[PDB]
Amino acid sequence: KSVSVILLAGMPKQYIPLLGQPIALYSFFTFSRMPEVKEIVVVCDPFFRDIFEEYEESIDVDLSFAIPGKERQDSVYSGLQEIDVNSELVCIHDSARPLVNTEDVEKVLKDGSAVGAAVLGVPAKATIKEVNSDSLVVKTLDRKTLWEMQTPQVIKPELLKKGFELVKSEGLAVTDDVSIVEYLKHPVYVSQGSYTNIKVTTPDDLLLAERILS
Amino acid sequence: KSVSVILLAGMPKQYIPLLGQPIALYSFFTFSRMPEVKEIVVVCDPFFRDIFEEYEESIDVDLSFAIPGKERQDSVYSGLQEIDVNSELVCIHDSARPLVNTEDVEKVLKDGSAVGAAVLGVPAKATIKEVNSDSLVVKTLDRKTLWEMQTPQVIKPELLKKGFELVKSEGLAVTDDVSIVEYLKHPVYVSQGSYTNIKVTTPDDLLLAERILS
Ligand SMILES: [K+]
Ligand SMILES: [K+]
Ligand SMILES: [K+]
Ligand SMILES: [K+]
Repeated sequence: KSVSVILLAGMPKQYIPLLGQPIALYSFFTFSRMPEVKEIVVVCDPFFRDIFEEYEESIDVDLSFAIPGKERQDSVYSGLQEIDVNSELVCIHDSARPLVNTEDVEKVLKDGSAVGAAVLGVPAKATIKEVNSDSLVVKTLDRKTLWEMQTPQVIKPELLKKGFELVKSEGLAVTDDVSIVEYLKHPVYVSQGSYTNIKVTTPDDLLLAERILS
Repeated sequence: KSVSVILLAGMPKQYIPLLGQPIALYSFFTFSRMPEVKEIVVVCDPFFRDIFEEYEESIDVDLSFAIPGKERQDSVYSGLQEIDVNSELVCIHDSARPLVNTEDVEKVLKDGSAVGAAVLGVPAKATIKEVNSDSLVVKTLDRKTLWEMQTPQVIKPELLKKGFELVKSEGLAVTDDVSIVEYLKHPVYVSQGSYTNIKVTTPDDLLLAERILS
């Protein structure tokens, strides 16, 4: 249908098995089962293409591949160059987050469609404080006001392309995909997600993934 | 010598054994071994007093007890009423953080002594963003600028007492001990600590504690 997924996956921690399946395939299959998703552009080294290639005939999406870049936004840009010319949303996901819920992907897809840009997030749990160059607390930031960003980050393609034109033209710096949209003064909605949508990096995260998958 | 510790410890997660020792005793012993610490005022239900009471003769501090309160700042206030009348610093610690390093306690003690108030913190790892009442990103907060707060929080007693007088007189709200000091417009130094100084709440944290203790 209308959404193009850019799956970022470029032994690497995202191919470490979780219940004997590479971590990257969990989110991959989650997107493939959703009626809204037309295609998945996978961003990975050609070494690991086989891992996704095996299931092309089963899954109900058109599959594509793109070459990774030196940095995270370079990979997204490479991914972006492959999508259907009529895709209505780009859904950018980090494969190191295997536990993303179908329900939460649906939510951020809807919010992305309504607002133009949206990202899954959860309230920042820890007491965070603003600190200046002299290591002094500037103020305690309001606890309602702070949110941890996860993925997917969902952005209209025209918006993302226009955003990439600005970044390149003025050598601008980027954290995440929605930071690109922030430069445009176009709104970014934070869709409330789940604390379970963790990023798996350490062995303690890997064990955590299993305990949630139970 | 000059520091009074207020240990907050009021089956509760802080008495769950870590390598067969209740989590609360780890930090307790760490403070007891430091020449700067004169006394430890433990804040716990009288049920659990025995857990600390057993080691009174071994440890080189004067031990004290205080009754917990309905909220976290009520317990700190109860703890505060017991300290030596000549203590130069109050070192407030959450017993659910057993892995605090001697070296990091030394650092925050020094910074507390120099500034009047100090707290151990580490750079906030996740991409945090400011979000308004309409769930829209206000701005992406600078990555140098955000820090997670741990404990100890170290405060001069006169400062803390004066801070408690303000909070009570104007029914003011509090997150942490240093937020009390922030109301006073007195500076709070953030002493750079260690990511290992985690708070143990879940079984995955408990497993994490063990893996660091190795
Ligand atoms: K589909
Ligand atoms: K992590
Ligand atoms: K001592
Ligand atoms: K936790």
